[PDB]
Amino acid sequence: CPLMVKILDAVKGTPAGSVALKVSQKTADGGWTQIATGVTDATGEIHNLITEQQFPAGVYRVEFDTKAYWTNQGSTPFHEVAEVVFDAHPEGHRHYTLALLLSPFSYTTTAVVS
Amino acid sequence: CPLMVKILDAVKGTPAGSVALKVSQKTADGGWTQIATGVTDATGEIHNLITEQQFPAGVYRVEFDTKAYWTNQGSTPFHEVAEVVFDAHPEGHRHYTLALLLSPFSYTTTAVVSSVHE
Amino acid sequence: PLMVKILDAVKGTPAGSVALKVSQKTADGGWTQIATGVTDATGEIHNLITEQQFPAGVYRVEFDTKAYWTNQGSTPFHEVAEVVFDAHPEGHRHYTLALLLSPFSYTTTAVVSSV
Amino acid sequence: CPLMVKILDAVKGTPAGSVALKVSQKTADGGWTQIATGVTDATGEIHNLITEQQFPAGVYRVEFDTKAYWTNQGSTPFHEVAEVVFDAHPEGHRHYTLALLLSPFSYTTTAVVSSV
Ligand SMILES: N[C@@H](Cc1cc(I)c(Oc2cc(I)c(O)c(I)c2)c(I)c1)C(=O)O
Ligand SMILES: N[C@@H](Cc1cc(I)c(Oc2cc(I)c(O)c(I)c2)c(I)c1)C(=O)O
Repeated sequence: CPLMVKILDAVKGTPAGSVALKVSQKTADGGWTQIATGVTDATGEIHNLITEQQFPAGVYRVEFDTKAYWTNQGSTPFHEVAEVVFDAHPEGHRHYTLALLLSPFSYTTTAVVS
Repeated sequence: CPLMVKILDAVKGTPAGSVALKVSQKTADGGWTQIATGVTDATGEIHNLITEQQFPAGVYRVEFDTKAYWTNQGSTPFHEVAEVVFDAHPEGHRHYTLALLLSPFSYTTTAVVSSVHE
Repeated sequence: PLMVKILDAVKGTPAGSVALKVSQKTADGGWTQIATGVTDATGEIHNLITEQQFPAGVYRVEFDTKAYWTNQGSTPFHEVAEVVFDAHPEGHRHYTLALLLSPFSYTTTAVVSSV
Repeated sequence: CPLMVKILDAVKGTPAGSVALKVSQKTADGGWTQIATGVTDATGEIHNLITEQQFPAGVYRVEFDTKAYWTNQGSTPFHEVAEVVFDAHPEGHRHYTLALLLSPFSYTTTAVVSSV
């Protein structure tokens, strides 16, 4: 599990369950190719999102459907989506955890790189 | 003003109006002495909270009544109070803005000690 | 109508010289560039766009945070910081995009004035 | 474990190791009584901080020595300490994780309440 997510709901103080996300890798011509999708469980995580094989060095984009999450909770949110874009160097069993803290009009994207 | 606040409500996307706060200074014996109280206006600010003379170097504590704010919003807050404790160094016309981002189960306390970058 | 306030959470000052670009979502799901700019020393950009240039629709503001950290001598996590949102500037509605930066974290908040 | 912490360093992108903290419970007269102290491990956590028996409902204050953490890192911190003060409601096996995100001039205190 070289790419992990942890999404928290800052209003409820619980992980954000059922958040749809997708992972894209930057291609040679500068475009994006989608390599995985998933939805967070009740713990705000997604296990086995991608494998080491799918996660070579490069630039990646994780897009979180935060709007749907808030719309479903009954809140009108600001952001259409939450985008996390970063260069990955996973060569060496390097784990990446994308922590995301959500409020209707704010989010925090932090990274923990082990 | 040597000490300003800017409180934002991350749920509504507006400044947090009518947030009560108190400013205390640490005394020589380790206790706290309250030197100002106030309540944010609709912009999430408090003008003329304290003067330069009331703000010598020392340890200060700014306590925001975020629990009452959330209770009044019909929400369920986690924190009893939001507390910002810092050693103030006002020498050299250094002014402080305490930025505070509020959500019921989270707050962010940031400080801005210069109006410009360097 | 659109304002930004970028703060540096390491230094406790605004983030100056941060490059950004403002794009507007097009019918077919694409983007059109409406403005570019660079924050001044107070971490703001004045007269970024005008009222007529900011009609209802989805906008994307890209902040070149990677360059900012690089110039500051830090190695950052994010390749860029993107803020994407539905804008409804009808009336007096002004938008402030507040951005709090650390090398391995940022917080994007919005302050939206009523009418 | 009814009370856990998770501290991250937003400058380095790692958990914040070796952060000193103290846990106190508010008394009937509005004073404080110390119930635990500890230091985060390399994952930014402290295992077995207190027991369920030591954690009845009431107001608690967790003080984190962030100033020392930043001083040790060679940085210049703003805050003299980071305090998280909250009325704890552990009934029905509810546990608390105090998440803390640290930058020299900013921190975020969030709480995660779970039925574990
Ligand atoms: N048992 C885990 C420990 C762990 C608990 C939490 I909760 C966590 O989550 C956050 C999420 C956000 I979003 C934050 O802003 C912060 I600070 C901490 C992370 I990452 C790690 C482990 O295996 O290490
Ligand atoms: N543009 C204004 C200046 C200004 C606007 C805002 I809004 C602001 O406040 C915050 C509050 C929080 I909480 C944040 O996380 C951030 I980033 C910025 C500050 I300080 C200054 C003017 O000069 O008129």
